[PDB]
Amino acid sequence: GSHSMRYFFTSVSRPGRGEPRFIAVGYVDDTQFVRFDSDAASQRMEPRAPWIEQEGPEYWDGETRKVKAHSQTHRVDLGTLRGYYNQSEAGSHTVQRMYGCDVGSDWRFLRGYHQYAYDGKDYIALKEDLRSWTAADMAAQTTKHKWEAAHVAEQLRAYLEGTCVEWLRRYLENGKETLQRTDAPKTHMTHHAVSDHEATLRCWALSFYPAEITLTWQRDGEDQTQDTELVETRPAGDGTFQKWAAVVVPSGQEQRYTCHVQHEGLPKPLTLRWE
Amino acid sequence: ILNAMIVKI
Amino acid sequence: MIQRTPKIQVYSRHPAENGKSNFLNCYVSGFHPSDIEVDLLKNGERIEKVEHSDLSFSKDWSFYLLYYTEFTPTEKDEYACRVNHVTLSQPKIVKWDRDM
Ligand SMILES: [Mg+2]
Ligand SMILES: [Mg+2]
Repeated sequence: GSHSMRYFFTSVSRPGRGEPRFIAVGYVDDTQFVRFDSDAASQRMEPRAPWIEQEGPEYWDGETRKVKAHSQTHRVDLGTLRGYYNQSEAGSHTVQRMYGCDVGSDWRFLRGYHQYAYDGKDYIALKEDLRSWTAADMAAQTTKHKWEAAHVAEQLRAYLEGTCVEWLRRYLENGKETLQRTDAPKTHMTHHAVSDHEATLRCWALSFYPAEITLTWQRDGEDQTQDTELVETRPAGDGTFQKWAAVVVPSGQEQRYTCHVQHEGLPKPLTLRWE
Repeated sequence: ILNAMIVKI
Repeated sequence: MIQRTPKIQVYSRHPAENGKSNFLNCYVSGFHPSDIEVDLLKNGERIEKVEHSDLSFSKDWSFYLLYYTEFTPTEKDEYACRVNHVTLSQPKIVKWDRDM
């Protein structure tokens, strides 16, 4: 199928407590493969998947140099943004950055992205054409103008269309056992009385990969949203994911409801019924 | 791998 | 500035059976800002040997973390996750519901 490589960076100012926190993590699809944490002992980019551990010392030396460069830019950015919004030195603020590339089933470039956020909301993003920028407010228009005048997008587009795709293909090959896999959900349903008039039906999906899944409830075939409770898809901790969805139903009408499971590991979608 | 150029705001 | 309150789920890695070793998970997601305290509790007392994932975030910029510890469930031991965050007036304790 299609695949992605994404890097996630979080920078948090610590007023009166010294240097900002900086955390970088890299993913291929839903699998993490590297990390850097400013507060950890190594001060190096570190492996977090078996298939990246085989990269040699030039890899780890270069990624450590580059992730430190990312850290240094984010440290200056916090001060710049505090100025742009005329904020006091007393409060903590957050910068987040995400960039990466998608490839299709042919492993050819599909799309690239680079998004930046300040205090939890969009600040500036690269447009889908990878040639100019979308500013979220008037302060970010200052950055848009500066980055467009300086042609910043050109080097980034070359990275997203080139380097990013080439190294994603390398990782997919080297980690094929882990990354080129689908684990279909293991499914079941539980029943619990709520009162002498109502019962909870809970549809479960366990041990699946990748994380994308859809659980939906129907009554007599009609989509059901009245009472549907859905939890966020969650990690099991072994490389797979879990999710459930529940409906509260009148006692004795259980057989009218069906739970429908869609996942790329399933040849056909599943339908579960309390019976 | 990471991008090698990271321009400041 | 935006604040987002954490969503908290407490659950085992594998279907739980008394006497079989397993992992106990506390998944905290959808929160902002990133400062958060998460403890796993055994009969009300914090568990020391707890690991956690590297901070990352979702498409809406909200953060998520997994805290986890190796454990062997029993009939009598009660587990919980305690979370503190700026959006919480008091620390929030979510019990591990073994019957879902
Ligand atoms: Mg140019
Ligand atoms: Mg997401």
